Amino acid sequence: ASPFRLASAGEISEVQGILRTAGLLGPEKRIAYLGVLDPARGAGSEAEDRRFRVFIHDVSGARPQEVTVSVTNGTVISAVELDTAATGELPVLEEEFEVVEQLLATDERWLKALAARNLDVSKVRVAPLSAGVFEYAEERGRRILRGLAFVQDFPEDSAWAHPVDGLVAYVDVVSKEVTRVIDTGVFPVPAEHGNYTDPELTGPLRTTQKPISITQPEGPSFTVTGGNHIEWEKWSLDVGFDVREGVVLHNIAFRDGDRLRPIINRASIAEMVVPYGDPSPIRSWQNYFDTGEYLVGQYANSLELGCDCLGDITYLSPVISDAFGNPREIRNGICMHEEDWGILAKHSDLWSGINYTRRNRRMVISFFTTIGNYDYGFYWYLYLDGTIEFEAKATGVVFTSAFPEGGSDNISQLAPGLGAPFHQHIFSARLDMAIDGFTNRVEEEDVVRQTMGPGNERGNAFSRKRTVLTRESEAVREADARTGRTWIISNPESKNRLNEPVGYKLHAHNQPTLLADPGSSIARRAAFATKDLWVTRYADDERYPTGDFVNQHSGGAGLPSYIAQDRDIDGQDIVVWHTFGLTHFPRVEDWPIMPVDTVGFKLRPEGFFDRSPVLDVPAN
Amino acid sequence: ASPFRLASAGEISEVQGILRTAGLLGPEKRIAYLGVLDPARGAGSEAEDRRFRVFIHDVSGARPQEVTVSVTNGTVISAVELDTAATGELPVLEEEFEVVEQLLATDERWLKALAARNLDVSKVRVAPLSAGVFEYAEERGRRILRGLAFVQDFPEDSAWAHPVDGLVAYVDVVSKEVTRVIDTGVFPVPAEHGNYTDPELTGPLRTTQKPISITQPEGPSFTVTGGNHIEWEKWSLDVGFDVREGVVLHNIAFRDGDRLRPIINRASIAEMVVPYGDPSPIRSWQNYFDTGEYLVGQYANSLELGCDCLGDITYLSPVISDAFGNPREIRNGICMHEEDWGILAKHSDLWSGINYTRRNRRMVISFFTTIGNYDYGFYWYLYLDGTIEFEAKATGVVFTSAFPEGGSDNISQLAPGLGAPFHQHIFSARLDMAIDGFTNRVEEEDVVRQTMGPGNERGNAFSRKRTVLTRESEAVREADARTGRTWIISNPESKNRLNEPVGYKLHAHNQPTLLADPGSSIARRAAFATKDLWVTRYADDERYPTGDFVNQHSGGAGLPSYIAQDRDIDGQDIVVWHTFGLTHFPRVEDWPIMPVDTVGFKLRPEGFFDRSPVLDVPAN
Ligand SMILES: O=CCc1ccccc1
Ligand SMILES: O=CCc1ccccc1
Ligand SMILES: [Cu+2]
Ligand SMILES: [Cu+2]
Ligand code: NA
Ligand code: NA
Ligand code: NA
Ligand code: NA
Repeated sequence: ASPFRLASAGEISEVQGILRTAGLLGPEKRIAYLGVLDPARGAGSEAEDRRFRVFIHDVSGARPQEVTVSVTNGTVISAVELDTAATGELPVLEEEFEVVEQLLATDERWLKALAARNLDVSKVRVAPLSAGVFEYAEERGRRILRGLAFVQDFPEDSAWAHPVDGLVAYVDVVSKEVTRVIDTGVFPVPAEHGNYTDPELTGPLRTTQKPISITQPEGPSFTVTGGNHIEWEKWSLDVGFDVREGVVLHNIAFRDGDRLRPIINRASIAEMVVPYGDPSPIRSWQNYFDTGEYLVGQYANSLELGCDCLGDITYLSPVISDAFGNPREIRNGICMHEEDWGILAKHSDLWSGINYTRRNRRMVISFFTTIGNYDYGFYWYLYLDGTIEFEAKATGVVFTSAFPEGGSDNISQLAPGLGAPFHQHIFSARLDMAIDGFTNRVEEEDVVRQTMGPGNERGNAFSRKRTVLTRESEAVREADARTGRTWIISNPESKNRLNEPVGYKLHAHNQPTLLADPGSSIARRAAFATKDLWVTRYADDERYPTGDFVNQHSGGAGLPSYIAQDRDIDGQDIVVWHTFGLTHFPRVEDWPIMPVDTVGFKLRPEGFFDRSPVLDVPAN
Repeated sequence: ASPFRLASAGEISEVQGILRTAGLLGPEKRIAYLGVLDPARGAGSEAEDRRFRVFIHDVSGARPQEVTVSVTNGTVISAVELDTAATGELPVLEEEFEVVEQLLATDERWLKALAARNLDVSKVRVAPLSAGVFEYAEERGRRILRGLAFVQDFPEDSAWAHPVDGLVAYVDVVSKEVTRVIDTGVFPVPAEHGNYTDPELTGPLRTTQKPISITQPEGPSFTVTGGNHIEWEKWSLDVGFDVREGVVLHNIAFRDGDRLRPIINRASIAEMVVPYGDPSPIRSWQNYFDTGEYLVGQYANSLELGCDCLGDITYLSPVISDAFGNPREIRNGICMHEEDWGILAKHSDLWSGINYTRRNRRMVISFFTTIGNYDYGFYWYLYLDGTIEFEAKATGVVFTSAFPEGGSDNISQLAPGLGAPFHQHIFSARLDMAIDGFTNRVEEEDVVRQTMGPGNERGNAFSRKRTVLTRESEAVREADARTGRTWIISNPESKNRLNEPVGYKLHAHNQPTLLADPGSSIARRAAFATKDLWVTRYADDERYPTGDFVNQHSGGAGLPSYIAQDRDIDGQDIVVWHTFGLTHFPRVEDWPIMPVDTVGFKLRPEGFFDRSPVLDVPAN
């Protein structure tokens, strides 16, 4: 009954049937994106309408289409032909991954380049990388992928250990032409293998690790109803799944006594980008938007009990569409479990004699995705005390190159002859806020230092300053760790028992934002990543910080275009967009497979409750 | 046999006997500090000499003494009379906590102040707060505590809910005189109680939390030998305990193949300070150094299985001295256990077909201390991948005041009429480094942005810069989160297989440092807290960033005096001092008992190993 329920296989099968009968899904068509649309604002109408948005690619060169379907009514709502030179190309298709390698294998320029290096073409893997927009006029309106080559010595070999530097090719995957092959010179292919399961490299496995057993004898403390509605320790929320964004959290609310109090209407990681900092022409174009160009949800892993998720695990198995509109289940794609989280509160009082200890715990919702060499875990955490936290875990295999004789200012050495170019991993969290309802505002809070003098005779005082962001044009904000800068989302019409507006405070990690020159192509296409915080007025069609069609878009779409409307955000339905990321100078310890590194953010209540919300937690 | 073993009760009993027979421990003497001295550098002599340092207070007004004893030889090594107006007073004694309240209860000025407020003197608790150094010439060379009052309505009442604002007294605890009583006016005493175990305040306890069972069926993976020597997953270290510093880690090393490689010679939290930012004369003097003035180790809690420490716990029970030289055991004062820590590394490869997942875990060493209203957990973590992390957990009850009519720029409101002054919690970690041996250096590493232009035509390149700190005068450093600033401790004489110096990188949280005006008393006494990182040359007697005698010291002792020697630190035996802290604007959710908040730092290997050190972890 819930309009926020996960898409079913039957819904996707109906979408396929509707598209087919409307003439929109012939043999030359491919579904590049399919997802359920959220209910519109003010859906207190009980009139459920399950609508799906579809991007349709044409492999024969015809114009792609954007289509909205109503599965409830069995109709096509709208269908629009896209001009991709104007509005961007469609996301990369999984079936194009192999096309780049296959097309190059018959190109005489590519073959001549491999022959000079004595590389057997049957052993050469080609990574299908997104193209971006640079100086090549012939690429406008064409669907281009760029290929970098890696040698696999045998079928189980890790190709990443053997980059073929000095070589890149550009491919038009619709006309099936190799447009350019660039060979800047022969680099030795690094020879050491990177096979992290080879006993010769691992040595004998440790026998010292004794088991840790985590069980829940009475079962877990949370309940799941309607497929995807979670209630846990006064929290309630809906867990969604979208093929572009991955796990999406809807309707996050906290039961405070008799009242269900909303906090966040929708939370998602709405974009991520990995820009490379190597000026070599072989890689200086390299920036991949895993979310916007590749769709991270479709590469979600099936998570294994005991290995990926440990304890009393409840799984969700989301259903997505394949390229032909058939439903495909991601078995055990989302893990949900609670975890002990140490001490919650503790005090031993010298005057009352009372000794008091309580333990904390958190609810975990997570999935893992794999796109090429990189693997990412996305973790959402709910804590007993009202804190909400997000954590990204980056692992997998670093992207490699040759390490040049005489060194590099932009590449780390990992092994003899083997390099790893500097890069960043930058995320955008889209938080459709609903602090006690939809009338919200954002304030920027800085520590204020005070000078010794009258009224501060001992020079000890310090204070804080709060600045309300009133219009979109002033709501593009930068971090300032030195002044302890945070941002408070409050509801000016909902007050706590002290007559102060209720609120939540966003705590950032204050990592560097996008390092590229502001005049670069990537600074224009990933403008969201140049600032730590953006606030917009809610609008149905403003979904992604980079716009709807990221692949080969020339720039400026998304957040820079939205905020130019300069809308009122002071006590309105607003959306917070937070940029956060890792800057990665790879270390030897990252090779041949990288130990997890993490980044994230959290929100903590700030006068949202009338006192500690965990006074009713029992003594365990 | 280990010179780093914990002090035994027999050792402390021998110290008492040695002091007594030397005439140093008559009825008027009290031991204010007692601790074992670390072995001197170059102790490859097998000549064990267990020596103890003792601070001896005299309650009759005679000069205190610093005494060094050899328990191995049964002799007094040295005994020096202290001039406390010059070098500072001794730490606060536990038995002085009650003296402040008892002396005020018979002072007519104090009684007149309580009478005007209709407060029964038998219900008034007085917090014994350290005095600092301000404008009062009569306090120089005298042992002063300052008292702030709180009402306890009944013996189990939380007094912190009922501050008596507008009133402060200063007390000479040796001559037993009340030197000043300052009454700036009547504030209503806040009336709501803060009894977090009262069912009227908690409501009915939740019945929704199901148990989480963490067990180790084969026992833990670590071993403890010689009382306090830990070996765990290639790590080895000695766990010390000192009554001032608390848990101290010695000889942290990692077994890399056949080699035991040192990393850190000694790690401790060597000072902590809580400065208050309220300019009211009632509290503008308030800054307590829990470590240096009160000695956090002597107030360590006994930790309860299942509540404080959960899982398969191994306890240490350190022995300390009471004020008369009797040994006193802190039963179950230190918890040690390993914890699952999620995914360690993961990759699913599109070309090799191999799916790989490993789980992480960490070793935890922790203790909890309580000093008045505040409670702190100190956590040291060792991870499989070579990371070392420290985490402080702050909880307990916030220090309170009245909330003034018409508001405050320096105090938060928690309840009707109840305020909580702004403050910071600042820690100093002292890391006696030993990266592959004692020849170390520190480099400061900043991200470098590059301009679009020749050699960077697409404007994507970025790099990094490393600056070696060569002398103490240039080794006082500030954080810069915007440039991703970190610090690398390396050994220039020990190289990895790529011929690069081995190293470890310190990652700070980049929280604000001391906010007080640089001309303030607290900026002079806690100068360490004004900068994020200091590096000194190792010296036996340079133990604390604030000096040996913090209580009522006029300023400048410790780190500012050490670095004026301007010693060579480039490839030498060096010590890193890292300042980190929390800035606390109290929220309603912190009342009546505060949920834990955390701060810390971590060190990660940076080309210390020749490849990932966790390739030999089994598949679980
Ligand atoms: O993560 C997206 C870029 C990519 C895709 C496929 C293989 C290697 C790299
Ligand atoms: O934490 C040291 C300051 C203090 C000591 C005793 C009671 C309250 C406060
Ligand atoms: Cu990376
Ligand atoms: Cu605090
Ligand atoms: Na365009
Ligand atoms: Na909103
Ligand atoms: Na002095
Ligand atoms: Na050292």
